[PDB]
Amino acid sequence: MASTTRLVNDRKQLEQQVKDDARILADARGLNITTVANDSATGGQAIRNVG
Amino acid sequence: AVELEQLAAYGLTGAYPRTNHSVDTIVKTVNNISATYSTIAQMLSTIDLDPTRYGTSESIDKFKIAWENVESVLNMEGNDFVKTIMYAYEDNFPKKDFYMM
Amino acid sequence: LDRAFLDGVGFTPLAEKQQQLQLQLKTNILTANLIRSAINGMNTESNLEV
Amino acid sequence: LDNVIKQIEALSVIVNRSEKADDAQILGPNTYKQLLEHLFSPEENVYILLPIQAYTGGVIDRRDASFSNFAYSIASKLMMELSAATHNKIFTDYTRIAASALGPEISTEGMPLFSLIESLELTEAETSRLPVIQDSMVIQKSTATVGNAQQGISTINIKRVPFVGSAFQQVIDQLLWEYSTTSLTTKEQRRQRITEMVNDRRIMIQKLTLAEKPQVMRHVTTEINNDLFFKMSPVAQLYIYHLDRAFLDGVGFTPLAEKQQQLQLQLKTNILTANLIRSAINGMNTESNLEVAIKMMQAAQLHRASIEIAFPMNVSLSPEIIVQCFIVWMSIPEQLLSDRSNFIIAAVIWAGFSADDSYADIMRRSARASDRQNYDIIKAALSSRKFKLPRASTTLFDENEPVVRRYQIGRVYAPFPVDRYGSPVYSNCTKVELASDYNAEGFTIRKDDFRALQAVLRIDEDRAADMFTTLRIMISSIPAVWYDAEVVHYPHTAVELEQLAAYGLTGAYPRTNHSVDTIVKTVNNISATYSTIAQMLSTIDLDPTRYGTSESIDKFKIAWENVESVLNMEGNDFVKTIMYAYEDNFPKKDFYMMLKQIASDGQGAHPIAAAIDQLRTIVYREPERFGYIDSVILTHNPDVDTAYNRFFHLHPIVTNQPSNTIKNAQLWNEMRLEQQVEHIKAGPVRIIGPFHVTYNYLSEEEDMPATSHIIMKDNMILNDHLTFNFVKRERRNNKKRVSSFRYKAVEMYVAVRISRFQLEVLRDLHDLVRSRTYLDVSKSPLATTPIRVVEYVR
Repeated sequence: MASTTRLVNDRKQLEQQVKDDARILADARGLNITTVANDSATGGQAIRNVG
Repeated sequence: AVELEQLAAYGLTGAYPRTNHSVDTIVKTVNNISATYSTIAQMLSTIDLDPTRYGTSESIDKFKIAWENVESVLNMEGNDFVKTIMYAYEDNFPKKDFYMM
Repeated sequence: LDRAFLDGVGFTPLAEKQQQLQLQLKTNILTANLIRSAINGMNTESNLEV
Repeated sequence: LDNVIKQIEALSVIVNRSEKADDAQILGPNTYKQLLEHLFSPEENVYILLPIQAYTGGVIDRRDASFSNFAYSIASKLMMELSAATHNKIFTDYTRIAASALGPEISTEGMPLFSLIESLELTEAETSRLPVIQDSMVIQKSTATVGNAQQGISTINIKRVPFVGSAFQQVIDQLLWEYSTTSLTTKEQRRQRITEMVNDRRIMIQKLTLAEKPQVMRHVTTEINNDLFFKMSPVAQLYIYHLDRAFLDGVGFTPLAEKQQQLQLQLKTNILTANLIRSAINGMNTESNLEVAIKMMQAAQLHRASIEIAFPMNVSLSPEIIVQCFIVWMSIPEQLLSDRSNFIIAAVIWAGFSADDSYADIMRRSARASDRQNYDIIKAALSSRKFKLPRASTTLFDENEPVVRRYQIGRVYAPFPVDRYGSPVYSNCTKVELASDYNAEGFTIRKDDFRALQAVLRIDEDRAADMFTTLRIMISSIPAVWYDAEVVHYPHTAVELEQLAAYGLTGAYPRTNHSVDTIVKTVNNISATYSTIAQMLSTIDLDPTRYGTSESIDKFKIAWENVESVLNMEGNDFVKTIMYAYEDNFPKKDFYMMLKQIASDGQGAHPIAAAIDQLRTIVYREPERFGYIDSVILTHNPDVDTAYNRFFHLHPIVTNQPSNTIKNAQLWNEMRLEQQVEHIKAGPVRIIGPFHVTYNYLSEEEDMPATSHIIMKDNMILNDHLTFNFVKRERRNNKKRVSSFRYKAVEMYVAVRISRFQLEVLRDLHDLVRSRTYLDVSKSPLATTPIRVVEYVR
């Protein structure tokens, strides 16, 4: 039980803090949405009633 | 809808949706889409398009022309997410309810 | 919106899964095992849509 | 692709056969290192011990959140450097003079006392006091106790030599001595412990001479007892299987053609007529005897990894199946077969002899949950007065081998029905006779055929000499606490019917050519590689609160990196390969939890953690020795405190009370020009952030133009080092006064100054002597040639 027995937990906390503080100052640039189309058709075989 | 083979292949190999953008980018994109929709809607209220002047098929075309003109005059050409969405899936709606929308 | 924001997919190639199955499921060849054949007859071409 | 680890294990054992003589347990001579102090004297009976930077590492914390992190970094890096100079060394050597008909032995360890004459400018009245100091430096002996309760309590002799220097050096050497003499013991205690651990009297440890009894040695922090081996149970089965596999490279099977000839001779049927027994063993192959032998031995050791047979048949039968089941029943002992397999073969046997029963009904009526009672009932029926069928069995073995090891051993079953004599031992009776014949949807077997088959499965009795050495050399190298482990990789306990039947009919046994010391030398390696990781976890990761069990998976990447790094160096290839080969059945999370539990039960962290904790307060106490200072002060028209004028002519020390302090640096560095001017106009200002400064002590002869305290380029920006200047007041020139001209000429309008500065003054030369400890090799010498057993005497 000494200050050396906390290095891993301290590194975990520091990693989380640096991730948060890097995300805070990151510039946001909204990307234009493209590639929207109706191309999700469904195949299959017809029933073709007999008579 | 999905095939049994496709779902089985997706589940066999550990698969999961993957992204590359931050939360801020997504929020800004959604806000831009909302702002464009709201501006178009507020601009379209000045001109008048009653339902009794044309047929149910021609009024839709007049609305398309008005929308394109309004987008051209004021906004900068982007992609107009809502316009593309309504154009690409207009065949799955009977004309009366498309006009209602 | 989901299609626009979900760019790619992450998945282990079927080559590794076949090796893992061969290691875990140790069965002699020419013994009429069908799980190996069924796994072999698969592919991961369509993973984005799913 | 499972064969890539086969050669890995082979190479691990091959490199294990290499000597690799590590120089552990053996110590070496060492001397205390010398620091610098550069002392001087301004006037009579006052001597100044100026502090000089010792170690110049450590980088400031940019986050500025904490101050203790800077000190921790300094201490950790300094002691990482220091611990590399006393890796396996004890301080014993010192510079004596003599002890011959003059005064007793006296010591000259610090800077020579003669050299102080030209450094301190001593007068005649005090130089006469120097010889008495030299002649009063006697050496005092004493005793100190070493060893813990688990080890032996011993006593070693020590010395307390005087030397000249600063108190800081004394504290440094005290810390070094405390750190360097942990886990010490004498040979006479280690020999006693070793003899107590080896109970057998065949082993004879080399007797100690009189001179080697008080010699000093180093022992490990904590011994490897059975407790450590007990906690490795969840993954022990993999180690047992791979230890058997890597050491059993042969098998003593008689060729199949010979048994075929024997059976044909024993048969009571005409050659040209057809009997299915002789036509069923003809299509048998013995290429895979080795794998079945390994599995047989593993089933013999662990009582829960019982062998399970896989039956190609589903409901119907086959001519080969009946004879193979009979061979298994008559030749493979029942204790090494699982309950399911026993019940299946018992049902196959019982179907033919039953009056009305078949196979499909007997399976369909029964359930796999309680097959043990069914197996017992079938055995009782088959051991009656109407039918008798000998069931192969085996007994335990207590015998072992003499060898040095630190763990107990236990009894195991034997993978063959031999009872140390040629005659096998069965469970019910050694006679074969039947009331009627055997029929089951056809496939008639005559009564005499079973009796004939009984006489062909015997062991030749000639190979019994080699059949037991592998076996006794198998009850002498496996820890007894692993015999209750579970099974993690199921396929290690599975084998098809034909292979098992061929193994039983062929009468094969495991064999090996390796010795006994090789296996214990590998078990010790596994234990050591577990203990290293346990100690590292205990000295790094052990922390109760703050992300314990309830932590996100995100942190696991950080947690696992250290374990992987420790597993990545040489000498740990066995455990690393076993881990990375079977990750699917044993995920890394359970391994990490098991290691944490092992380290948390009980384990000495390391000698270095407490040492670093002890050095951190030292770093706190004396800043100047480590070349750092906090709370610099900027002001114009400074005012000197006139208390340090007694030692220096000009000094950067002031006593101004601060007003309107700045939070930290890099802020004043960029505020605005003519905006910070008001800050210094209202009064002196202070910069909290600690800096990296070096003091320059100059005689009153030259100057060092630093002039870089403040750089004027559109802003009053501070520097990054802030070198200061001191001018020493010596006896040569201490009545004249300096005009203070050459102290602001090389300066700017705004002056950078220091608030606090610590130095130690001494009134008499008798206070220049301190103490250090040593070993006194004369009475407790450093050891050599550690304890060994006796063999090759010539």
